[PDB]
Amino acid sequence: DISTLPRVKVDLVKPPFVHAHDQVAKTGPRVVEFTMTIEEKKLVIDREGTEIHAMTFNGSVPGPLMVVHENDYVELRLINPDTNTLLHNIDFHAATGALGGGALTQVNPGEETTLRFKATKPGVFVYHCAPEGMVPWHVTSGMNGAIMVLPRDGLKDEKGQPLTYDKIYYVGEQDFYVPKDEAGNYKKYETPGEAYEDAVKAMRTLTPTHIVFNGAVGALTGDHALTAAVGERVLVVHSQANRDTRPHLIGGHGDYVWATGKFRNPPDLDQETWLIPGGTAGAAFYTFRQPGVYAYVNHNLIEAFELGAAGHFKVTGEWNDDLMTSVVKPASM
Amino acid sequence: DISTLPRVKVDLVKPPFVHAHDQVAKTGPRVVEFTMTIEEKKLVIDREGTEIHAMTFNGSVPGPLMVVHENDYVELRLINPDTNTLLHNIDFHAATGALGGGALTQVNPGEETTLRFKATKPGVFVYHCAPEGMVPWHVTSGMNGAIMVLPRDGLKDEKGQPLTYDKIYYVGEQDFYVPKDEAGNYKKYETPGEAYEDAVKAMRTLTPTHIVFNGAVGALTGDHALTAAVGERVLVVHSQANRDTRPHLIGGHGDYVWATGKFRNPPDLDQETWLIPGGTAGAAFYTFRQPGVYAYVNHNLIEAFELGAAGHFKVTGEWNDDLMTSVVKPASM
Amino acid sequence: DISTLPRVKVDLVKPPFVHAHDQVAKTGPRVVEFTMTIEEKKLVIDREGTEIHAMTFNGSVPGPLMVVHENDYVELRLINPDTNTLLHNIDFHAATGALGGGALTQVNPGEETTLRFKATKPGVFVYHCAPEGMVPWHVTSGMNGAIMVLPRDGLKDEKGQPLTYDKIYYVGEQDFYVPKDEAGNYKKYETPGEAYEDAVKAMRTLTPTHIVFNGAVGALTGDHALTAAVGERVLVVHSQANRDTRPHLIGGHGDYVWATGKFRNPPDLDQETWLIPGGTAGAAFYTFRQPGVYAYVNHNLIEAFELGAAGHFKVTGEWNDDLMTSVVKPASM
Ligand SMILES: O=N[O-]
Ligand SMILES: O=N[O-]
Ligand SMILES: O=N[O-]
Ligand SMILES: [Cu+2]
Ligand SMILES: [Cu+2]
Ligand SMILES: [Cu+2]
Ligand SMILES: [Cu+2]
Ligand SMILES: [Cu+2]
Ligand SMILES: [Cu+2]
Repeated sequence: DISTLPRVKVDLVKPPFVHAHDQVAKTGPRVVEFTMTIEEKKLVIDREGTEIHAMTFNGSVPGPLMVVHENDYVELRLINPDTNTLLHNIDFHAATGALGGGALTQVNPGEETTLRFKATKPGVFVYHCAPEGMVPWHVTSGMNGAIMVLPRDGLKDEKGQPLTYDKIYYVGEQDFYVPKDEAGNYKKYETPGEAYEDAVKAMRTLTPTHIVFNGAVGALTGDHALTAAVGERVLVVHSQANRDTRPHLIGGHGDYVWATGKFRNPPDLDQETWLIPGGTAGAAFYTFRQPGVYAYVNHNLIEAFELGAAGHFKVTGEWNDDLMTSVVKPASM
Repeated sequence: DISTLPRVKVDLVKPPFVHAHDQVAKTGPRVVEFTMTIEEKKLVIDREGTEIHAMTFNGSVPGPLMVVHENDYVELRLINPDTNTLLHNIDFHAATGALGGGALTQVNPGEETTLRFKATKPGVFVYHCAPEGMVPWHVTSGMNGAIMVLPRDGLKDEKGQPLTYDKIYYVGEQDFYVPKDEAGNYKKYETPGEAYEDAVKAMRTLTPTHIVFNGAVGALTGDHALTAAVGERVLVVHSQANRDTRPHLIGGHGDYVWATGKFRNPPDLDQETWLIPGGTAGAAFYTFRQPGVYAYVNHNLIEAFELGAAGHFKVTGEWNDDLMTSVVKPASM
Repeated sequence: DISTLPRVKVDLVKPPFVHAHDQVAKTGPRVVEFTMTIEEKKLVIDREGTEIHAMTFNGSVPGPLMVVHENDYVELRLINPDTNTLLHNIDFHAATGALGGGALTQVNPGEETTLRFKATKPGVFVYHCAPEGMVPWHVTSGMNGAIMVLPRDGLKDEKGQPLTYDKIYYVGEQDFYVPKDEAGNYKKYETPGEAYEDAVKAMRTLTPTHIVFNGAVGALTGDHALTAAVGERVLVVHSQANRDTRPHLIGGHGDYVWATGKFRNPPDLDQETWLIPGGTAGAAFYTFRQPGVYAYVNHNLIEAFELGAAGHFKVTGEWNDDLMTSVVKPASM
């Protein structure tokens, strides 16, 4: 009887950070309450100043990472303020029935809804908006995020021993399809209805104009670089709601990787690069062994370094010359 | 001595249905006899009325699913009627030697051939036409299907316990490359030889114009939606002979998935989405838990909802409010 | 203390051949010394005579396969002769720290450097040039190879029993992006700086003009076809530093496949086709069972047979009619 269960209210945080949680469940099953407010907003996505009309959960691209345990109930209050112009909904890949919730959560501007589902399968999962007839337009406008459903006894390695992270980040990767004119310059639009046919035409090229982490070129760099210390265990959750990606930590590895995100399966070990299919979340566990700057990319390097799918880690600590050293520094002889 | 084995004649059915078979082999090894007749035919592939010259096994795109057991012999009589114009052949990814049979099955119009091979490896496998010098043109004209080679003791889970399906469907996914003029409209052609250079040019874009299930936009919808009941175990075999896909059951999961189709490997559990590489068949097992309409898609949602890679299930039964419920229906407050 | 270890000098060979090594380590850990000389050179990559300015390690596309054992130290002397025009460096996906070595190996023309790293994880791994701000341009000019790090006790199957190859080949697959004019013809350039913006524009299409094995259309065919005998065990290492591929042995299988290349994981069995993500090396083990010609392809068949990603094996020995036979040869009746 769900009314006899504890309720716990979660207050979400902006990606790539993740709201506080316990790896190992410290209670029995709970109804875990979340609220998200849909926000249609202009976003500048590149260094050139290209501005799109983003469709967001909670103001961000991606939407925030939600975290529960297996056989908790997720109860989401989804708000679509009357400041928005479009109908929206939500499909959880973690959920069972009604198109993952999309059939039950259609909210016009000025409406709200509350959906509850049981998180019966452990893993990281995509969630995304999916309004009938307009699904890829919403998703590729940034209206997607992820949910992690931890096993109640936390993560385990390929032999059944615990894997405990010290830090977790969520990297949402977004393919955008900004319409172009015949000369190649990005077009802009005065209403969503006036944009729609050209959005469809741009999507049908299957060629993104931009592929970004955390909503913009360079978002996870500089003052917003990811951080870690030597010897810290870091879980990077990575989602792509629409298109394949191939994550890679430049200078590191995925020590344990669930490339298709589902924790009942043993992880793949020692990965250089892995394939997260479009429509999937994956998760990589790494223990840092060297300080300095790392890049974290989609290893189609064009997608990374020309189209935006690249972020950085700044790692503190001592350098290990046993693991790597310059024997003879670059010089002319 | 193969002449001392039983022979069994199979009569194929049109996808997405699958001819009758036993999961667990009820006989010893057999020579399993199949006949397919090649048919070149016009097909309308979209809602707009776009008509292509399809190249088919047995009249359908995809070709029918053939089913045998491990260490049976497949004996295929391949007929190319003199009503056809082209040379064709067949390559089984399940077979060993002679380019999978393609070197031994070259049939001009008005010829036939009979190939026999031993099905030594269990799995779902692509079969496709592959005439030297014209391979992607035949494949991307729809001239491909799949063959399932069941283990003699049926399917097993990741712990070695039986998995038995109640229903099986075969979803063939086809990338088409309909040539376009400079303005973007589809071109048509008076002979295959007059089409060939423009077919090659369209293919070399690597950008399909259409990506469809069972030969056409909307083929697995309406009166041809897939069906199941709550609690039924369903195996969906999915092939893509030329290009990657990423299947997803909207509202469900792949409870057990052989993403690259080979049953000696333990399945992946609880998948949201999985990657079937171009040139591969995969298979997903699911137990339905909720009634209603599901969509089954390639989760590049552009490929799904703009280019055609989407079908539906209609599922009967009782709704489980424990698994999902609307707590507060969409309303303004 | 690394100075107390044996040093062993390796003399590399041109792909697809692989320098001599022991599967099972016949010594303790060693410092394994390699030297590579960077060569910028013109290469003709297709049958039409299309000439690009390639950027190579040791004169070849791909660069040579390096082979060590787990917990050996790789010591690479990288030479950039003053006959070259560009700055280059090297990133090993096998290494830990400093962007895989790229931060420590920046060599202008007329410089050299020596990098040492510990090969702490067993697998096949990409190595590639990666100069800050110019990474995909160098990689997609051919400046990439692979390194195999064998377990000290050699390869093992999914049950822990030895897998020993008789022969090994390295197939480097290269996506090129030759700039095109408005009419579709390839452009040429008088200096690297004059080429750069058009190289970036061509890359941003995400549509390769050519996809080749061993540096050119048809490179692994004819007098340079791969060879084997019936009953020989063959390991094919396959890399793709920038873009996904889907290898397939036409007429065979991958009996044991590490699709993402890391030997601590059990291999996938009986694969028809597998996905090697861009930025990864994979490895397939097969025992040949039939003589004759095989094709080895990227099973996007357009990429294979139109864009160049296809090679051949010539296999000697006796034909097995139990495994495959023509029962009735193609004829009219
Ligand atoms: O290894 N850096 O792509
Ligand atoms: O979850 N529907 O793409
Ligand atoms: O099976 N040949 O693509
Ligand atoms: Cu929306
Ligand atoms: Cu979805
Ligand atoms: Cu054909
Ligand atoms: Cu094939
Ligand atoms: Cu370089
Ligand atoms: Cu790299």
